[PDB]
Amino acid sequence: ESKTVVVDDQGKPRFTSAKFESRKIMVPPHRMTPLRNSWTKIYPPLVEHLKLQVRMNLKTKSVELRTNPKFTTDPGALQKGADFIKAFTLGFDLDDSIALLRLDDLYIETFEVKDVKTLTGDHLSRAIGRIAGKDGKTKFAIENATRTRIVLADSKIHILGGFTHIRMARESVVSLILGSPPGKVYGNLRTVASRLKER
Amino acid sequence: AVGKNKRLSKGKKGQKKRVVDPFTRKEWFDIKAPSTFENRNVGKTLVNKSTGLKSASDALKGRVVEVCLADLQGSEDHSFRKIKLRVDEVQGKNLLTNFHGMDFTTDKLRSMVRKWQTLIEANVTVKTSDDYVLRIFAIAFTRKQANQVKRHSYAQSSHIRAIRKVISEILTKEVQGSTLAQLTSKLIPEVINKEIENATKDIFPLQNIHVRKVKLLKQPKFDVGALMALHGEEKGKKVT
Amino acid sequence: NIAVVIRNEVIQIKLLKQMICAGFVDHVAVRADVLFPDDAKITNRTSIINIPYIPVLATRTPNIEDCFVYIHPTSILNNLGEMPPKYMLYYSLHLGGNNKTRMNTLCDIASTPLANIARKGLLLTYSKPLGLKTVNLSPTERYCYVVPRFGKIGWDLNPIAVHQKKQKGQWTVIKFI
Amino acid sequence: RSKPKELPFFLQLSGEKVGDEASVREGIHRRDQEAQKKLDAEEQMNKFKVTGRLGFESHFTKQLREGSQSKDYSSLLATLINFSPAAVDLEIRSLNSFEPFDEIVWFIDALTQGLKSNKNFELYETFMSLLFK
Amino acid sequence: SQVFGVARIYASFNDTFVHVTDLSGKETIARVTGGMKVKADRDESSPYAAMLAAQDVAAKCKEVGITAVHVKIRATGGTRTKTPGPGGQAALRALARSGLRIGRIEDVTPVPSDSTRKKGGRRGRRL
Amino acid sequence: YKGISLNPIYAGSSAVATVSENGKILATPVLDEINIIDLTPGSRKILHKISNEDEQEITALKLTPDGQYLTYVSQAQLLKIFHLKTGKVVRSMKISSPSYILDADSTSTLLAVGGTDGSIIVVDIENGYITHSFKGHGGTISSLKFYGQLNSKIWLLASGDTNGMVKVWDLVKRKCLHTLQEHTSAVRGLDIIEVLNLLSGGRDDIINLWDFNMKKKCKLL
Amino acid sequence: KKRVIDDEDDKEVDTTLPGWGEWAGAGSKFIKKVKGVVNKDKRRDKNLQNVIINEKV
Repeated sequence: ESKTVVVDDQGKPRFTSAKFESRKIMVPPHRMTPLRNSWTKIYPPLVEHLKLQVRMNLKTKSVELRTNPKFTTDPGALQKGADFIKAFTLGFDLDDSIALLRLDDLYIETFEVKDVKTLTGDHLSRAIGRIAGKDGKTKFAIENATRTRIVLADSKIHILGGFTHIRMARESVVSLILGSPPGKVYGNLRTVASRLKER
Repeated sequence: AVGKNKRLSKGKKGQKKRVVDPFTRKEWFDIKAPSTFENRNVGKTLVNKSTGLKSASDALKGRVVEVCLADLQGSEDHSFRKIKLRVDEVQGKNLLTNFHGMDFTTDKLRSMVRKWQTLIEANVTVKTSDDYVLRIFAIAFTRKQANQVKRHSYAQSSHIRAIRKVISEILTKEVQGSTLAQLTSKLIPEVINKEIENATKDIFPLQNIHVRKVKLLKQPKFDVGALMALHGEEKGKKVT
Repeated sequence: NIAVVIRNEVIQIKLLKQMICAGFVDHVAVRADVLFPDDAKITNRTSIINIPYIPVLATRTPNIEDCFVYIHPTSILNNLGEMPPKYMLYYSLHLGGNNKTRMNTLCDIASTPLANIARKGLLLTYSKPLGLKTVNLSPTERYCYVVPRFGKIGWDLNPIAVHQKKQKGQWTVIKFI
Repeated sequence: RSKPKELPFFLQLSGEKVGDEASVREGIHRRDQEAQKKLDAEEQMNKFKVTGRLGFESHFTKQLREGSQSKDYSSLLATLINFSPAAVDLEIRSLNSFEPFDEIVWFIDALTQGLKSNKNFELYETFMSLLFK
Repeated sequence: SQVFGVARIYASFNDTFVHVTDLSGKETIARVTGGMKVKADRDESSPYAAMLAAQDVAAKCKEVGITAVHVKIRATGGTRTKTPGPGGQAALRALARSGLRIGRIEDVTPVPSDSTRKKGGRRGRRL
Repeated sequence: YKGISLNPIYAGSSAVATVSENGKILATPVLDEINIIDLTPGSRKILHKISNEDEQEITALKLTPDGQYLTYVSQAQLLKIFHLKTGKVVRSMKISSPSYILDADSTSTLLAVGGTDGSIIVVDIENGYITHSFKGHGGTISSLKFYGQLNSKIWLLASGDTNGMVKVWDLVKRKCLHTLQEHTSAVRGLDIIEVLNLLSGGRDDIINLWDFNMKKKCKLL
Repeated sequence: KKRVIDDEDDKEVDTTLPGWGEWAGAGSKFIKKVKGVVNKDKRRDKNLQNVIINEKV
């Protein structure tokens, strides 16, 4: 930049004019086979719409997301990507987790049957049976009613959805855990569903 | 709530006016780690003031920072371990720190514990040659052979007890022959657990052998000379 | 300007000549058939004359509006031929030997560039809109194909699609298409 | 009455539509269609691209002009009556209204001359009404 | 080149703290709170609340001059639940968005080896 | 009942108030607006509220020594420069760093702004274009000071760090003319006085006077 | 004829997964063969000028 001061009227001066970030998230094994199976449908949304270099250290069973200083745009893209892969790891379907990418207001809440009420062995198995319902009819009813996705792990149960929606889903699920039969629970679901549809 | 309808409790009677400007009255100190690790300069901390050098020295004699060996050493593969350093001698903006403890990360512990194998936890209390009473927890998991067909790899209580005895005697022999600086130098590149494996290789094939945790319990009489040597004097500028 | 002090430093010929037109209006002219094109390629050797036959116009000058002119010999286009463009825009006219008028310096231009520049200027008195559609967005604003008049009289040009507005009782032009 | 009858990857949803009643309680496209309409206008505008050479001054307005020059509008009335209705409306609507008002004055004179002529009474009155419209 | 703090994100079940501290957790820098940014008490533990909370704390941290933070998220632990909630997730997203350099994420939730009884009673706590 | 409301003047935000050369003019940030008040003996009144946005608080504000321009940087990382005569926000531009130190020349022409990242930029006040940007040292800026006569050819910019560092830069040459590491803490204040002498107040305890020259002569006076 | 040759031929897919090796990202930066019905060289319609036989059927 060539350079000289010019002194204007009243003698005043005048001149002229003149970060890569990383994250790591591990994958359990029983969720490591399907990750390979549906991997080819996973990295395209990460790289094309988020501009986010990806990798899978299969020598440490982790997925590493790093954002380039120049190519990426949105700062939060990195965190949304980490959350998306994390949900897929916890055991959600790929398209569901993609929804978690698409929006910005989808969360995941987890808890456990012993967190609600201390159940031992065969009681706990019966309680998970009552949550699932025959052929998953109950869980599917809840998901369709409150517009969320529920996954039972062995005992951990995870719920993806909007905040108030997952609150309602948790509410019904906890009633099921304590022991209200699925008939009464389904009745309550249809009531809240009618109210939510009218609103 | 800061809402209008959140009715006043006994509560908001007499407040105090924000005039102190705390992070203008405060001050910045930088710390340094012992000479075993590779990056010795890690972060900075804050001291309430300097009007009481009593306050400055006392705060920084109580401090204890806690870093991750990845940050400390440059290799990202020590991500799961995490050490605790405590600073005890301070000089000229610059704090001298020594080893104080170890741990893993809860993620790594949950990651290692799987369902179709046995867990073994060994627990030994010892003292180094430096007179640092210490407590070490080790873990191991009974892995399975290359031609397993059995779903699980469970060890008998006999094999468990034998492996616990071997681990205890190895840990205590190592950290009684060692010194604390030498202890960290051993504990960095995962060598005690290489020994544990290489010793238990005939009882039962194990995996994920790790020195889970180290705990200080007693410390000897202080030694500023030892600290300065471990880290590997000054004049002023004639103010008038 | 950055770096306060001042130093001197395909080339888009279309814009270059558009600019030069913005300068050199109004002294415009259009070559007329047929003594100019290769009809006059006869019959001298090693030195051929293509008789310049070019009506000069400028509406601000209705007297010399539509007047035959012959080229200046000093021009590098001195009686040259087979040259594509049709309107030639000159610096200054002057009368010389054989009672013959000639232009000083030239630029070669065509319809829509003349249209752009005179539009930014004053001369283009447009026509009624014109089978081709003429959509009205609002009573004030419409699109339309118009043939402009660059003119005691002047010639016209090709039809142009134009985004013009009603205001103050006239259909003033906003932008071309 | 005779006009005929006739996605994004990053969604942007709101605090009530998703479960964000908190943002609701602290609650905090027509221009797009206008832009798209502009775009359609561009589309037909450059889709019709005939460069045939057409006269600047239309026959009707020219004929009106020399009618004004000669102070007699006989030919203008003849052609006006010979027009087709869609045409007549088109030109009367597409007259000019500048300051000098020359075109309107001439047309008014033509209509007055016709009513003096005592012929085509109905069409002269209706032309006058269309001009007033 | 930078300096690091530690952002301790306590996502309780019906509130949220975002407490930034220096290394060694002694010198607290900025502390905000759910209801404190949201004047109600249904919403004191809402993702919107935590979003505002984290935005303000990012402001105060940039005041003090700390550009990067490690993060230790946390749930209420104990005999109660043990996994960080939507409040903590929201705070984390908002802050990383706000553009402090996130260094290392951990979940320091106090998990009792062998807990005492929990508040519910034999019949079960909630509902 | 008829009611008249007294509103606070300097409230909330942690930014220093500012005045012109005459007490007649005072600027002051409430949490979101920037009160301007005419101080006249007896007839002390207000000029005009400015209410850009209630959300982001004003970070720092300067009022040019003549009551003509006001420049303020907000929590959103952008500077707004505002004409007082017309009473209107004339220009705005992002600065890529949350700035906290403003300094306007004695002449109403130049304004230097410095923020936490360490790079400081100095901008023409009348025309919203920065002259030149200084990468500078690595600590958060602590203060700035201009030096230049009303009609001269020498212009100096001294920048004080959170570290005990002060860099004196030329404006007609833009060189790190002298880099002075002398304090142990932040340089809260800065001042230039004519023969050259330099003043630097290191927040720790110290006030340093430097004998200084356009040439390499720079020693601790 | 070209269409049916390529249809009936033996395909060769690329089963590489971007990822597992290294960063397969926006900035910068495993093959198997399946037998078709007939290899191109065996079809009994080669050296036939105007014939198209479908070994598939």
